[PDB]
Amino acid sequence: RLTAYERRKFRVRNRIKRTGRLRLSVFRSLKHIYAQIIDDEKGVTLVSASSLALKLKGNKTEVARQVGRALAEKALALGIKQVAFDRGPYKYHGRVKALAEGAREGGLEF
Amino acid sequence: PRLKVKLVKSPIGYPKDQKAALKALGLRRLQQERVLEDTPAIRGNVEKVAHLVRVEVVE
Amino acid sequence: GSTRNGRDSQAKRLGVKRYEGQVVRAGNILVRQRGTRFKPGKNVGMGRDFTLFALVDGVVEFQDRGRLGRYVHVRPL
Amino acid sequence: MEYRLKAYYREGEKPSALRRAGKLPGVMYNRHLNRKVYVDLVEFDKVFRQASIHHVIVLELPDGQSLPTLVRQVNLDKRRRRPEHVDFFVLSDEPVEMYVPLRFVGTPAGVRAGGVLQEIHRDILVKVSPRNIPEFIEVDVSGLEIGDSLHASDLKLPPGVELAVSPEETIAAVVPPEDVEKLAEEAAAEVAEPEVIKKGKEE
Amino acid sequence: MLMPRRMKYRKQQRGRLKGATKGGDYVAFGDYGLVALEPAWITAQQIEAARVAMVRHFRRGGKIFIRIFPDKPYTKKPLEVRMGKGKGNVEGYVAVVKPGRVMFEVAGVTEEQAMEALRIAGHKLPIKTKIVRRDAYDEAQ
RNA sequence: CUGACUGGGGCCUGUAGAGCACUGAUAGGGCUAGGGGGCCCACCAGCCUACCAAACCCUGUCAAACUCCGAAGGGUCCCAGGUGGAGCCUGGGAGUGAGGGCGCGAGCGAUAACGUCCGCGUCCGAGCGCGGGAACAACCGAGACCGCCAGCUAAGGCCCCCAAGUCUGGGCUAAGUGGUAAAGGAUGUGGCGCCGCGAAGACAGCCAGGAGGUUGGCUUAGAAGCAGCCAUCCUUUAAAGAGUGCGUAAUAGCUCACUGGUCGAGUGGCGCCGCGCCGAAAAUGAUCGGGGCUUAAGCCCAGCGCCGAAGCUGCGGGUCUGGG
RNA sequence: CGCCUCCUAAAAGGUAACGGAGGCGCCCAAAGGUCCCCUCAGGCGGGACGGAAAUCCGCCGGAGAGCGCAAGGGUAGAAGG
RNA sequence: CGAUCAACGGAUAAAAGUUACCCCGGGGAUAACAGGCUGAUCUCCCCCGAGCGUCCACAGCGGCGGGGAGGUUUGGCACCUCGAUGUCGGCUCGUCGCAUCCUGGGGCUGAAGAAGGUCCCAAGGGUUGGGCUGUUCGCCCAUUAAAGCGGCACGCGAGCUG
RNA sequence: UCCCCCGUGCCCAUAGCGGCGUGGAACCACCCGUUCCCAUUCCGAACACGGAAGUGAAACGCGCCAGCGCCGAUGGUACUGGGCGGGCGACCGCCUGGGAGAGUAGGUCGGUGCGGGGGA
Ligand SMILES: [Mg+2]
Ligand SMILES: [Mg+2]
Ligand SMILES: [Mg+2]
Ligand SMILES: [Mg+2]
Ligand SMILES: [Mg+2]
Ligand SMILES: [Mg+2]
Ligand SMILES: [Mg+2]
Ligand SMILES: [Mg+2]
Ligand SMILES: [Mg+2]
Ligand SMILES: [Mg+2]
Ligand SMILES: [Mg+2]
Ligand SMILES: [Mg+2]
Ligand SMILES: [Mg+2]
Ligand SMILES: [Mg+2]
Ligand SMILES: [Mg+2]
Ligand SMILES: [Mg+2]
Ligand SMILES: [Mg+2]
Ligand SMILES: [Mg+2]
Ligand SMILES: [Mg+2]
Ligand SMILES: [Mg+2]
Ligand SMILES: [Mg+2]
Ligand SMILES: [Mg+2]
Ligand SMILES: [Mg+2]
Ligand SMILES: [Mg+2]
Ligand SMILES: [Mg+2]
Ligand SMILES: [Mg+2]
Ligand SMILES: [Mg+2]
Ligand SMILES: [Mg+2]
Ligand SMILES: [Mg+2]
Ligand SMILES: [Mg+2]
Ligand SMILES: [Mg+2]
Ligand SMILES: [Mg+2]
Ligand SMILES: [Mg+2]
Ligand SMILES: [Mg+2]
Ligand SMILES: [Mg+2]
Ligand SMILES: [Mg+2]
Ligand SMILES: [Mg+2]
Ligand SMILES: [Mg+2]
Ligand SMILES: [Mg+2]
Ligand SMILES: [Mg+2]
Ligand SMILES: [Mg+2]
Ligand SMILES: [Mg+2]
Ligand SMILES: [Mg+2]
Ligand SMILES: [Mg+2]
Ligand SMILES: [Mg+2]
Ligand SMILES: [Mg+2]
Ligand SMILES: [Mg+2]
Ligand SMILES: [Mg+2]
Ligand SMILES: [Mg+2]
Ligand SMILES: [Mg+2]
Ligand SMILES: [Mg+2]
Ligand SMILES: [Mg+2]
Ligand SMILES: [Mg+2]
Ligand SMILES: [Mg+2]
Ligand SMILES: [Mg+2]
Ligand SMILES: [Mg+2]
Ligand SMILES: [Mg+2]
Ligand SMILES: [Mg+2]
Ligand SMILES: [Mg+2]
Ligand SMILES: [Mg+2]
Ligand SMILES: [Mg+2]
Ligand SMILES: [Mg+2]
Ligand SMILES: [Mg+2]
Ligand SMILES: [Mg+2]
Ligand SMILES: [Mg+2]
Ligand SMILES: [Mg+2]
Ligand SMILES: [Mg+2]
Ligand SMILES: [Mg+2]
Ligand SMILES: [Mg+2]
Ligand SMILES: [Mg+2]
Ligand SMILES: [Mg+2]
Ligand SMILES: [Mg+2]
Ligand SMILES: [Mg+2]
Ligand SMILES: [Mg+2]
Ligand SMILES: [Mg+2]
Ligand SMILES: [Mg+2]
Ligand SMILES: [Mg+2]
Ligand SMILES: [Mg+2]
Ligand SMILES: [Mg+2]
Ligand SMILES: [Mg+2]
Ligand SMILES: [Mg+2]
Ligand SMILES: [Mg+2]
Ligand SMILES: [Mg+2]
Ligand SMILES: [Mg+2]
Ligand SMILES: [Mg+2]
Ligand SMILES: [Mg+2]
Ligand SMILES: [Mg+2]
Ligand SMILES: [Mg+2]
Ligand SMILES: [Mg+2]
Ligand SMILES: [Mg+2]
Ligand SMILES: [Mg+2]
Ligand SMILES: [Mg+2]
Ligand SMILES: [Mg+2]
Ligand SMILES: [Mg+2]
Ligand SMILES: [Mg+2]
Ligand SMILES: [Mg+2]
Ligand SMILES: [Mg+2]
Ligand SMILES: [Mg+2]
Ligand SMILES: [Mg+2]
Ligand SMILES: [Mg+2]
Ligand SMILES: [Mg+2]
Ligand SMILES: [Mg+2]
Ligand SMILES: [Mg+2]
Ligand SMILES: [Mg+2]
Ligand SMILES: [Mg+2]
Ligand SMILES: [Mg+2]
Ligand SMILES: [Mg+2]
Ligand SMILES: [Mg+2]
Ligand SMILES: [Mg+2]
Ligand SMILES: [Mg+2]
Ligand SMILES: [Mg+2]
Ligand SMILES: [Mg+2]
Ligand SMILES: [Mg+2]
Ligand SMILES: [Mg+2]
Ligand SMILES: [Mg+2]
Ligand SMILES: [Mg+2]
Ligand SMILES: [Mg+2]
Ligand SMILES: [Mg+2]
Ligand SMILES: [Mg+2]
Ligand SMILES: [Mg+2]
Ligand SMILES: [Mg+2]
Ligand SMILES: [Mg+2]
Ligand SMILES: [Mg+2]
Ligand SMILES: [Mg+2]
Ligand SMILES: [Mg+2]
Ligand SMILES: [Mg+2]
Ligand SMILES: [Mg+2]
Ligand SMILES: [Mg+2]
Ligand SMILES: [Mg+2]
Ligand SMILES: [Mg+2]
Ligand SMILES: [Mg+2]
Ligand SMILES: [Mg+2]
Ligand SMILES: [Mg+2]
Ligand SMILES: [Mg+2]
Ligand SMILES: [Mg+2]
Ligand SMILES: [Mg+2]
Ligand SMILES: [Mg+2]
Ligand SMILES: [Mg+2]
Ligand SMILES: [Mg+2]
Ligand SMILES: [Mg+2]
Ligand SMILES: [Mg+2]
Ligand SMILES: [Mg+2]
Ligand SMILES: [Mg+2]
Ligand SMILES: [Mg+2]
Ligand SMILES: [Mg+2]
Ligand SMILES: [Mg+2]
Ligand SMILES: [Mg+2]
Ligand SMILES: [Mg+2]
Ligand SMILES: [Mg+2]
Ligand SMILES: [Mg+2]
Ligand SMILES: [Mg+2]
Ligand SMILES: [Mg+2]
Ligand SMILES: [Mg+2]
Ligand SMILES: [Mg+2]
Ligand SMILES: [Mg+2]
Ligand SMILES: [Mg+2]
Ligand SMILES: [Mg+2]
Ligand SMILES: [Mg+2]
Ligand SMILES: [Mg+2]
Ligand SMILES: [Mg+2]
Ligand SMILES: [Mg+2]
Ligand SMILES: [Mg+2]
Ligand SMILES: [Mg+2]
Ligand SMILES: [Mg+2]
Ligand SMILES: [Mg+2]
Ligand SMILES: [Mg+2]
Ligand SMILES: [Mg+2]
Ligand SMILES: [Mg+2]
Ligand SMILES: [Mg+2]
Ligand SMILES: [Mg+2]
Ligand SMILES: [Mg+2]
Ligand SMILES: [Mg+2]
Ligand SMILES: [Mg+2]
Ligand SMILES: [Mg+2]
Ligand SMILES: [Mg+2]
Ligand SMILES: [Mg+2]
Ligand SMILES: [Mg+2]
Ligand SMILES: [Mg+2]
Ligand SMILES: [Mg+2]
Ligand SMILES: [Mg+2]
Ligand SMILES: [Mg+2]
Ligand SMILES: [Mg+2]
Ligand SMILES: [Mg+2]
Ligand SMILES: [Mg+2]
Ligand SMILES: [Mg+2]
Ligand SMILES: [Mg+2]
Ligand SMILES: [Mg+2]
Ligand SMILES: [Mg+2]
Ligand SMILES: [Mg+2]
Ligand SMILES: [Mg+2]
Ligand SMILES: [Mg+2]
Ligand SMILES: [Mg+2]
Ligand SMILES: [Mg+2]
Ligand SMILES: [Mg+2]
Ligand SMILES: [Mg+2]
Ligand SMILES: [Mg+2]
Ligand SMILES: [Mg+2]
Ligand SMILES: [Mg+2]
Ligand SMILES: [Mg+2]
Repeated sequence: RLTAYERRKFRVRNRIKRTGRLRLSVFRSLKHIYAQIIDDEKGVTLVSASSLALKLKGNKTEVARQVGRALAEKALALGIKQVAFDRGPYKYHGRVKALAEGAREGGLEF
Repeated sequence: PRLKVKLVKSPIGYPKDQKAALKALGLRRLQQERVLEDTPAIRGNVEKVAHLVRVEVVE
Repeated sequence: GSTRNGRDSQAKRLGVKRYEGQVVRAGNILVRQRGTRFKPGKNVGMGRDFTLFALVDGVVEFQDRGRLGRYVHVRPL
Repeated sequence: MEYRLKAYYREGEKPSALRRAGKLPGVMYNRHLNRKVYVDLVEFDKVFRQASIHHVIVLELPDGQSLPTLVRQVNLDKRRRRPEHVDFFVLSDEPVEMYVPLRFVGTPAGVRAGGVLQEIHRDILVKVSPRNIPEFIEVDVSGLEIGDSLHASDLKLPPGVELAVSPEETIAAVVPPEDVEKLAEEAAAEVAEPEVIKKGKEE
Repeated sequence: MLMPRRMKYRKQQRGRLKGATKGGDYVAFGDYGLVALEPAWITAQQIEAARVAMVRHFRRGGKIFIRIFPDKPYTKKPLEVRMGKGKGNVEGYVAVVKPGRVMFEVAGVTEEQAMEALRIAGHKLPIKTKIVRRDAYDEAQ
């Protein structure tokens, strides 16, 4: 018996894989926000970034934009440029939208 | 080892693939013996037409 | 005496068109089906009537993923 | 009481060959062992009719052992109605599930009015220790009328033996007999031609 | 007499009668049984004849178990017509019975009472039959 | 060299079989809405149901258009064997587009037709050429280039017709069964087993006893064991049913069942297997092809030998293809 | 008498009969494209008019609902709202 | 864009009947007759033993069901015959089967006698005349030991009738 | 390289239903508010934002139990490719290779990849 959270999750994630891109999946908890870029062909994570690993400050929204500029920064160093955004169960808005835009300024392509 | 295969019973009346099997062994006439190497592909055909043939293992 | 029956339809010649380990070109039809008996996997498109066909030159592979259904793939050569 | 039966170990000998030579193919198993056996069909039958799946049969193996087993499964030849294969389940100190007879003591009041005691279960499934095998379990059916019935719930159990089915299960019943007086209605009871379950704009 | 109260389809293809019974091959309810020795379509008319005969011996007493049921619809073309113009009409119902099935079982009766009704029953049937009583083999299935 | 066929390997499938989880069917039981019925009520609830019966559970089953399962096989692709009146490509010339029998898998029909319609195969067609099957396109054997007064076999045969055994060893059958049929019926005969009852003396025969409650009932017009069923209970017993048959208008009578005397060893009922008996009537004259056959010249088991074709071999020849 | 679905059909494809059963000769300006969100039938319990069945609350419920129309296939990790 | 060109690969833009007044080319590729195969239907005989018969299952009977034989009915199929296999009934002449109508021999009987019933054996011989109708069949009259039932291309038209 | 947790996959119920127990430092969750972004065919329930007083009550994670569900041999059988017999048939046998389904024994209260965070 699935839940709206679970179904919505598959619902967007399934459409992302099919386009074959590297996925910039984003996790957003009550305090923190994590993001890892995954190659689903190997079941393997290639680069990560999280607020909790960066020990970042207060405002969740700016925190997101900063973990975003971070993820890109480590990313372009591995040649990763093209990638696709996994908004998971999270509406593209607020904290998640902010991380996305951070990744963009960083130069990651999407 | 080789296989000495003898056609002792006529293929007239048997399905065509059995008749074809005799042809892969190069058997055309009754009482005719042919000596063939014992590999699986040769033996599969031999075992297909075993009801038409008398086999002996030699050399 | 008469029949209120009598009719039937033209057969549709459905089923798998290319089996696993067979080399196909981009465009080749792989499976003809009513509904998703098989699902498109890597390098496999699906047409408006469920027809699975190859997106790239290569080699067919099937995969039975349980409750996730059966999938057809093409592996680049 | 207790039954014994010589068994023998079999290898590649064909079941076909064995049964024609008068013997009965079988298998021996439990958690630790699994062995192909054969027994004499004529000797086995003599035992089994008394034994059934109720009483422990012990198998004098020619290698010198003597094993304590229950006959767990029997395969019959459906055309000829002759046993063709036996499963011997070798007991051990651990409890085991099994079938234990029911002896419906008493003659039911339903029977004395013309009725028939429909013995649904002539045994009952039960978890119990090998050391605790009852000869049966008694049942008071003398109180039964047409159509009154006893259950697995109404089963009064011997010491150390726990019931292995749902007590909801019915076990015996007393039902009305056949009567030639019912013929008058039964031949004069009207039967209708059969109704087709539909296809199309009918379903 | 016996016939399905309703069915998904009106007419059924004829099929085959190869092999021994799939099941129904062991005593299950009564004390004695009547088992089929050869294959056949036993009609409802025979089953009822056989049944009635058995209750007729018992008079008052016993219980009769019918383990076969006529669900196969039997077709016949109307007299004197030629081949074609569709499938015949359903005219009766049959029980498809293979060698080794119990068709009838009896209960609550002396052994001679049972041997005899099962015998008389047996004459009413289009096949050879064997009478059997419940054994531990039956018990063990 | 890519072919039919064959080996390995992958992928595809929903049949045979089976199963009841879905769609339906389905016998009995349990439990239990709904009604019907019988009590008590009109103050509206209640109680009983050997009544019909939903859903559920149990036991047990059925299905082309049901499937939780699910083969053997089959299709296809890769690598390999496969040099064949194999295969592929381009062109010229056709004929055929009435099939038929048989085997297996189905539908139709009536688990009818030398019936009909499909599938896989086969033969005839075109092998009505040859051997066997009495005779006979398609059952068995076998693919006829020609010649030989040579040899080996195939099916089938080896008493005479009629080529080769009146061949060898073990059994069965007495019906000319063999040499055309079924439900069913039977002290046919042989062979296995299963229970009783018996030298605490059986069975057969020769001998008695077979009784009391009791002409016993829910019972009617007779119902006394012997016209329905819902009775089988005691007693003297050595034994003997409130009765296995004949008898009756009901009885009674004879008798079994059951005990005692006589002799002195077996006796009685189930069942299964082999081979036979009945069931068995149709039209020109009979007949297994004929004669004729009985420890077979019949049937089952196991052998040795021979006979047997245009199959195979030997000798010679022809023609085409291929290699010298 | 053309077309679609199922069975016959012998687990590739194909396969006949005056064999067994049903449907089509339309429809939709959204019942189309896409983005976003949402999950059914049914059962039990609870609720004014309110019923077997309207709408409301809770718990159980993998799909037995739905997908215009026949049937099959498909399908809620949506093709359904 | 104009097709129930729906006989749906759609002969014309445009089309229904009848022939016992008939014809030709073909077919036993296909009906009608007879035969053949089949035997549902038909006739006959069995198995079972509910029940009837005052009593008594079986003198005579046989519920519900089951097994066959025959090849006289009504049919199925389409195998020889369509460069012809003449077709109902009658007459004539028969010959055969036996599931026997009579005559002969029997068993059982609910066989007193006489006379019947029922089954078994038996195909040697016999089995009438007339009214009606095209009739076969059937009904009727008068008799009789009896007034049998079937096969032979529903025997028999190079034998007759029509 | 080991333990716990947060992510995200693979295997596709040996992973599930139920019952009992356990975890809040950390992570996660509920939670505290509805100013702001954003939101309710009504509702800050959802989605969303700003937060950190409390609580592991719900959820989740981790363990335990075989009542249900799920998986499930060995043996034997059905059936069968190919090869042979038998019956008037319905149908029935033998040889060789293949071999279910049911049921029985029994197994199961998940295993594993990658990246993070913490601890030894
Ligand atoms: Mg992986
Ligand atoms: Mg041959
Ligand atoms: Mg041949
Ligand atoms: Mg073959
Ligand atoms: Mg030759
Ligand atoms: Mg040849
Ligand atoms: Mg009509
Ligand atoms: Mg019609
Ligand atoms: Mg049709
Ligand atoms: Mg078709
Ligand atoms: Mg077609
Ligand atoms: Mg079709
Ligand atoms: Mg396919
Ligand atoms: Mg598309
Ligand atoms: Mg589409
Ligand atoms: Mg694979
Ligand atoms: Mg792949
Ligand atoms: Mg409709
Ligand atoms: Mg049929
Ligand atoms: Mg019938
Ligand atoms: Mg029929
Ligand atoms: Mg009508
Ligand atoms: Mg028809
Ligand atoms: Mg019909
Ligand atoms: Mg009928
Ligand atoms: Mg059966
Ligand atoms: Mg009978
Ligand atoms: Mg069972
Ligand atoms: Mg090659
Ligand atoms: Mg090739
Ligand atoms: Mg090839
Ligand atoms: Mg191959
Ligand atoms: Mg089947
Ligand atoms: Mg079902
Ligand atoms: Mg079950
Ligand atoms: Mg079936
Ligand atoms: Mg089917
Ligand atoms: Mg099926
Ligand atoms: Mg396979
Ligand atoms: Mg096929
Ligand atoms: Mg193959
Ligand atoms: Mg293959
Ligand atoms: Mg090659
Ligand atoms: Mg050629
Ligand atoms: Mg050629
Ligand atoms: Mg060449
Ligand atoms: Mg030319
Ligand atoms: Mg042409
Ligand atoms: Mg032609
Ligand atoms: Mg034709
Ligand atoms: Mg044609
Ligand atoms: Mg044809
Ligand atoms: Mg052909
Ligand atoms: Mg012929
Ligand atoms: Mg055969
Ligand atoms: Mg056939
Ligand atoms: Mg068919
Ligand atoms: Mg018949
Ligand atoms: Mg034909
Ligand atoms: Mg035929
Ligand atoms: Mg046929
Ligand atoms: Mg053919
Ligand atoms: Mg020709
Ligand atoms: Mg020939
Ligand atoms: Mg030829
Ligand atoms: Mg000759
Ligand atoms: Mg010949
Ligand atoms: Mg000849
Ligand atoms: Mg010939
Ligand atoms: Mg030649
Ligand atoms: Mg010379
Ligand atoms: Mg010789
Ligand atoms: Mg020979
Ligand atoms: Mg001879
Ligand atoms: Mg001679
Ligand atoms: Mg001799
Ligand atoms: Mg005689
Ligand atoms: Mg003779
Ligand atoms: Mg004779
Ligand atoms: Mg007999
Ligand atoms: Mg006898
Ligand atoms: Mg005998
Ligand atoms: Mg007296
Ligand atoms: Mg006779
Ligand atoms: Mg001898
Ligand atoms: Mg010769
Ligand atoms: Mg030659
Ligand atoms: Mg030469
Ligand atoms: Mg059209
Ligand atoms: Mg098909
Ligand atoms: Mg199919
Ligand atoms: Mg197919
Ligand atoms: Mg194709
Ligand atoms: Mg229509
Ligand atoms: Mg809209
Ligand atoms: Mg839509
Ligand atoms: Mg929209
Ligand atoms: Mg609801
Ligand atoms: Mg409610
Ligand atoms: Mg209300
Ligand atoms: Mg309501
Ligand atoms: Mg649905
Ligand atoms: Mg126009
Ligand atoms: Mg129309
Ligand atoms: Mg036309
Ligand atoms: Mg027209
Ligand atoms: Mg067309
Ligand atoms: Mg025109
Ligand atoms: Mg015009
Ligand atoms: Mg016109
Ligand atoms: Mg005209
Ligand atoms: Mg004319
Ligand atoms: Mg005129
Ligand atoms: Mg005129
Ligand atoms: Mg005139
Ligand atoms: Mg004129
Ligand atoms: Mg004129
Ligand atoms: Mg003229
Ligand atoms: Mg003319
Ligand atoms: Mg003709
Ligand atoms: Mg024609
Ligand atoms: Mg004609
Ligand atoms: Mg005719
Ligand atoms: Mg003729
Ligand atoms: Mg007949
Ligand atoms: Mg006949
Ligand atoms: Mg008879
Ligand atoms: Mg009698
Ligand atoms: Mg009477
Ligand atoms: Mg009498
Ligand atoms: Mg009476
Ligand atoms: Mg009689
Ligand atoms: Mg009658
Ligand atoms: Mg009959
Ligand atoms: Mg008859
Ligand atoms: Mg005739
Ligand atoms: Mg005739
Ligand atoms: Mg006719
Ligand atoms: Mg005729
Ligand atoms: Mg004809
Ligand atoms: Mg004709
Ligand atoms: Mg024809
Ligand atoms: Mg003609
Ligand atoms: Mg002429
Ligand atoms: Mg002429
Ligand atoms: Mg002429
Ligand atoms: Mg002439
Ligand atoms: Mg006579
Ligand atoms: Mg006389
Ligand atoms: Mg007299
Ligand atoms: Mg008198
Ligand atoms: Mg007399
Ligand atoms: Mg007599
Ligand atoms: Mg005479
Ligand atoms: Mg004479
Ligand atoms: Mg005469
Ligand atoms: Mg006159
Ligand atoms: Mg006259
Ligand atoms: Mg007249
Ligand atoms: Mg006149
Ligand atoms: Mg008349
Ligand atoms: Mg007289
Ligand atoms: Mg007269
Ligand atoms: Mg005459
Ligand atoms: Mg005549
Ligand atoms: Mg004539
Ligand atoms: Mg004439
Ligand atoms: Mg004339
Ligand atoms: Mg004339
Ligand atoms: Mg003439
Ligand atoms: Mg003439
Ligand atoms: Mg004349
Ligand atoms: Mg005239
Ligand atoms: Mg996790
Ligand atoms: Mg994981
Ligand atoms: Mg749990
Ligand atoms: Mg706690
Ligand atoms: Mg917990
Ligand atoms: Mg905390
Ligand atoms: Mg704390
Ligand atoms: Mg706070
Ligand atoms: Mg505000
Ligand atoms: Mg603010
Ligand atoms: Mg809130
Ligand atoms: Mg908690
Ligand atoms: Mg969550
Ligand atoms: Mg455990
Ligand atoms: Mg499974
Ligand atoms: Mg299993
Ligand atoms: Mg196995
Ligand atoms: Mg075979
Ligand atoms: Mg078999
Ligand atoms: Mg085998
Ligand atoms: Mg094997
Ligand atoms: Mg299977
Ligand atoms: Mg299994
Ligand atoms: Mg578990
Ligand atoms: Mg890890
Ligand atoms: Mg770590």
